[PDB]
Amino acid sequence: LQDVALRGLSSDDNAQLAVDSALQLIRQLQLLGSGAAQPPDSQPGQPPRVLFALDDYNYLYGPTDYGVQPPSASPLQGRRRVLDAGELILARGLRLLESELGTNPVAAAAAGGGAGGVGGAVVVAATTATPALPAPRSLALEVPHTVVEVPGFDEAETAAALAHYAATGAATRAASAAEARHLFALTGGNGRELRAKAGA
Amino acid sequence: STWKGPYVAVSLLQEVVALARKHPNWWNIGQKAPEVINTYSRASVILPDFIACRFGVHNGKSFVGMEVQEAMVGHRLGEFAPTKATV
Amino acid sequence: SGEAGSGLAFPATSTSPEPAGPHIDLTGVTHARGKRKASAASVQLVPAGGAGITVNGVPLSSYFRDPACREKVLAPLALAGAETAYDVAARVKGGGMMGQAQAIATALARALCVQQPSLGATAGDGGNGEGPLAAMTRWDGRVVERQKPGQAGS
Amino acid sequence: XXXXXXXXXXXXXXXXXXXXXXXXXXXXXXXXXXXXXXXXXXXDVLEVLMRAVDNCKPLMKVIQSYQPRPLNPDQSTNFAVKWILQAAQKRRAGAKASMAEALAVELLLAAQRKGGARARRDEVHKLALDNR
Amino acid sequence: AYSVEIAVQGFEKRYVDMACNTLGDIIILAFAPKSYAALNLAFGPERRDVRLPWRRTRITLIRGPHIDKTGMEQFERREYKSVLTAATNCPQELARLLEAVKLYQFTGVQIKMQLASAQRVDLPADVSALLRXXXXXXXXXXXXXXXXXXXXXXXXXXXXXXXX
Amino acid sequence: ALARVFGLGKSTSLAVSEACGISKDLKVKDVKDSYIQKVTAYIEANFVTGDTLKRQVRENVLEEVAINSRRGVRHTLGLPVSARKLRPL
Amino acid sequence: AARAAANAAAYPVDVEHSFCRRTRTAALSTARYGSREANRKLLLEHYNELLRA
Amino acid sequence: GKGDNRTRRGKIFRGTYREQLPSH
RNA sequence: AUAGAGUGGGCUACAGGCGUAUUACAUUGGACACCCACAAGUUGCCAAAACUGUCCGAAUAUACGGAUUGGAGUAAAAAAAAAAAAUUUUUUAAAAUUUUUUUUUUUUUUUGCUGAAACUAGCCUCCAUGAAGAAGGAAUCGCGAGUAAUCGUAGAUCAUUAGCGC
Repeated sequence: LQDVALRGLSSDDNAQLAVDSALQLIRQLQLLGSGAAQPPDSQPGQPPRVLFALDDYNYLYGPTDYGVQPPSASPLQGRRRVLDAGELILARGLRLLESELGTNPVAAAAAGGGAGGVGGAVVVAATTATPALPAPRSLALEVPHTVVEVPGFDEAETAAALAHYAATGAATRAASAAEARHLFALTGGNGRELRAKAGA
Repeated sequence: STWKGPYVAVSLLQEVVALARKHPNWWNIGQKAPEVINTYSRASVILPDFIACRFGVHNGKSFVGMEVQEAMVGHRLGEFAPTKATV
Repeated sequence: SGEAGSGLAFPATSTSPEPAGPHIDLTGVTHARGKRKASAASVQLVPAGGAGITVNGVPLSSYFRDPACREKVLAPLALAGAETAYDVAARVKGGGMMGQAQAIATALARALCVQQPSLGATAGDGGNGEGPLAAMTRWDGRVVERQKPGQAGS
Repeated sequence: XXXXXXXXXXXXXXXXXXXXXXXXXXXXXXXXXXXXXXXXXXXDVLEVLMRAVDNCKPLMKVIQSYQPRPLNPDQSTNFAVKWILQAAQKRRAGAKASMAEALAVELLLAAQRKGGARARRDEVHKLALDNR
Repeated sequence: AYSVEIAVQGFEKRYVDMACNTLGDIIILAFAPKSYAALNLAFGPERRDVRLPWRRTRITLIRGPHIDKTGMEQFERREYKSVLTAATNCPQELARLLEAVKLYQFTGVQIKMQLASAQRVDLPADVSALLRXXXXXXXXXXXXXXXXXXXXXXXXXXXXXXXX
Repeated sequence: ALARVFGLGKSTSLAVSEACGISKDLKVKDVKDSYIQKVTAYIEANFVTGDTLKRQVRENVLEEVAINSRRGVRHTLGLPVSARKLRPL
Repeated sequence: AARAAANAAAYPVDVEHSFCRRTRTAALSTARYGSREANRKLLLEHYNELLRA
Repeated sequence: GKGDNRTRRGKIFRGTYREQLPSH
C-alpha cells in the first residue's frame, strides 16, 4: 500500500500512473475497511478504521477550470470546451457518497449489516456556500444517506467564542450581554464575519 | 456578406456581357481587352476571373481608367475611385 | 382603537407622504409599515422564539449580505434592547440594499412603538412623545433630486 | 462614549473619498484596524486610535490676513482625521502596499507624537499662539 | 352566464369621470328589478369599480427654433383609466347594454370592452367518443381598432367554451 | 497559466499551454523543458512569432499598395480608415 | 449574457398557447385571419385537433 | 473602452451583454 | 436657369491651432465566478458598482490601460426507439463500464446583422499587433444633501448605425 503510494509518487512525466495509483489506494482502503481480506500473518487485532473527510464536496460537481480545444475549430478560433467534473477521472472516483463501495455487499455479508458489524468505510463530506467555481449550492443526491445541517453559532457559544477572542489578544475587551446578543443577531451564525467583527 | 448572396455587380455585368461578344476573358490567358469598359457605379463587387479588363470608374467628376490585375479580385470597385484629397 | 395622524414631511427639495399607520391586530400580532426611500417595506411582529427575523422570505444574513447593512437593519432593534423575543415578519419592495435596510429599520421601529408606547414615537398623544427610538420613527423622506432639466453647460 | 463611533465614522466617511462604496472603504478601514493590531503586537487598537486622535486635536484655528479663531471641537476632530488622511495618501503614493497598512502606520505614529500630521498640527498650534 | 368588463381611456379627468358614472347608472339600470312581482340577480362579490394609475412618461422639447440648445421645455401626455365590472346570466339585457353604449356618444374618451361569456361547442363525435374537467376556456378573439374610420369604441370579447 | 507569451496574444497563449497540458496557476519558473520542446513543436503546428507575422503583413499591405489603391496611399500616408504615430510601415 | 423573462417578441404570428396558474386556466388566442369569426373557426378546428391527443 | 471588447462589464457598455431582443 | 429630374461624389478632406466630452494612467485595482443580489417599472417582468469566493503586484508598462493595424467570419448541447451487450486504456502490475457499437430518430440554438447595395463610410463577433498614458505647469472652471463623483438603466430620431451626443 506504501508500495502503490511510492509507485505513484515516483515520477512527474507519466501522470496516468500517479492518478491510477491514487484511486488504487482508494479502492484498497475501501476493501480494507470492508474487512474482506484479513492477512494470514496478522494477529487477532482489529484493522485501522477508514475515515474519508471531504471539505467542499461539490467542487466534484461544478464545472472545472481545465478546458480543451474542441476537435472542430482551428486553434486560432479556439473557444474553450471547459472540462467537467465527471470528465475528470480522479474526482469522479472521489464521488464517495454516490459510490457503491461504502455499501459493500462483501461488507453486507461478512459484517451482516448489523450493529455489531461496523465494517463499512465511514465517509463524511461537507460543502460550502461559497464555491470558487460554479458548483450547485445543494446536492441532488440519488444515493441514500443521512443529511445533517450545521446550525449557526447559538448565543451561548458566541459569548464563549468572544471570551476566547478576549483571551487570545484578537479582541481588546470583554463583550457585553447586549453586544453578544447583537453579534448573534448580526452574523446569523456566520463564523467568519463573527471573527471579523471581534475588534469592534 | 458572403452569407445569403455575396455578389452585386448587375450594371457592370451588362457592360461585361457587352464586352463578351467574342470572349469574356480572352477565351479566343488575357490580352488587356483594348475596348474600354466604363461603369457608372462603383458599389459593384469584383468577381473571380474578370482579369485584364480596362475599367473606367466614376469619381463624381469624370471616369477613371484602371487596369485590373490578379490581386484586386476580392474587392469592391469603389475602393479604386477616390476624391483625390492628396494634400 | 384611537390612533391618529403620525406622519411628517421632513425632507428638503422634495416632500414625502407615508400615510400608513402602525397598529396592533387582534391576533396579538402588530403590523406596521415604513419607507425610507421610495422603496418601501412592511412589517408584522409576533412575540415569539420561532423563526426569528425574516424579510423577503429568506433568513436575513443571505439576502442582505453586507455586514454594515445588517446592523443598519438591526440598529433600532439593538437600540431597543428587546432583541430576541419577537418573531420578525416583514416584506420589502424596490430600491437599493441599505435603503431597504433603513426602510425596514423604520418599519420595525413603528411596530415596536405600538408594542411599547414609550420607547418610540407615535400618534397616541397628539403625534408627540420621546423615547430613545422616537427619533427614528419619522422617516427620512428625502429622495434623489431630479436630474436637472437643463445643462451641464460648462 | 459615543465619540468613538463619531471619530470612527468620520474616519470612514473621509476614507470613502472617491464616489465608491463606503462598504469598500469600511472594510478597508477595518482592515487598517486589524493591521494596526498585527503590526502593533508584531514588533490595544481603539486605545491607540483614541490616543492618536486626542493627540491630534487642533483646538484653536487661525484665519489668514493672520487672525486666530476659536473652534468647536467636532471640527477639530474633522480637520484632524482629514490631515491624517492626506498624510496617509502622501505616504502611500510614496510607497507606490495597501492603504490599510498606511493608515495603520500613521495612526501608530500620530499616537507616538511623530509624523507629518503632528508636524503640521503643532506648527499651526504655535502659529495660532503667534498672531494674537 | 356572461361577464362584462369595460375599460375607459381619457385625457381630462372630467370626461372619464362622467363616463364612469353614466355607465354605472346604465349597469344598475340594466339589471334593475323595477318591480317585485317575478319573485338570479348578480350583485355577487366579484363586483368592483377599480381605479387605476397611469403610464408616467415625459417627452421634452427644444424651446428655441435655431441655436438655443440651452432652451429646453418638458411636455407630457396623460391617460386616465377606470375599469367597470359586472356579469349576468340572460342575454337580452346584455344586448340592452351593447345597444345602450351604441347610442350614448362620449367625448374624446375611448371604450375598450371585454366580454368573456359562455357559448356552446360542437365536437366531431370521434373526439367525444375518445373522451370516454379543468377550465380550458380558451378562445380569446381579437379585432382591429383603427385605420378604417373608428375613433375607438372597440369591443374585443374573448369567449369561454363548454363541452363536458 | 501562460498569460505570458509575447510573440502571440493571450487566448492563443492559454491555447498552446492547454495544447501541451499547462493549466492555470503555473509559472514560467515551473515548466520543465520537455514541455518547452512540446510547445515549440506546437508553435510550428500553430502560426509562429508575431514578428514573422509582422514581416507577413509587410508583404500583405505591400500587396495592397502594389494595387494602386487608396488604402495603399493610406498606408503611405497614415490616415485612419475607421494616431499616425505608429504605422504598419 | 442577459435576457428579459418576458420576451414579448414580434415579426411573427401564432395561436399563442399559454396557461394561467393564478386561476388554473389555459389560454389560446387568435391572430391569423382579419375577421374575428374566421379566427373562431380556426381555433375551433385547433380545439378539435387539440383533443386528438 | 472600459474593456469594451472582451469583458463581462464593457459589453454592457457596448449594448451586447444585454442580448438584443428580436424585433423589427 | 438662382427651375425640376437622373446617376455618382461632397456635405465626414487634414501642416497647425482651439472648444466640448469619454477612457484610462491602477491595488480603494484588473480578471473570473456567484445569487445570475435587490430598482426606478405589474397596471387595461429586466441591470451595474459592491457585498462573498479565487487568481494576480518584476518599471512588469504589469494579467493596468485598449488607441492604431492585419486577418478571419465555424463551435454544438438536449434526448427518443430497435438490434447486440457485458468494453476502452497504461506500466511491468494495474485503471475507467457493465453500459460499449449499429440503425433509425429527433429537438433547441447555431446562421455575421440590417438594408437593394455596408471598401471609403456603418455595425456586430473572434483572433492577432498592443501605442501614448505612471495623475498633467502657467492659468482656470463647476458645485456646499441624497449634491459632486461613480454606476448602470430607457426614451427620442431611427432599416441598422448614440460607444462617448442629448
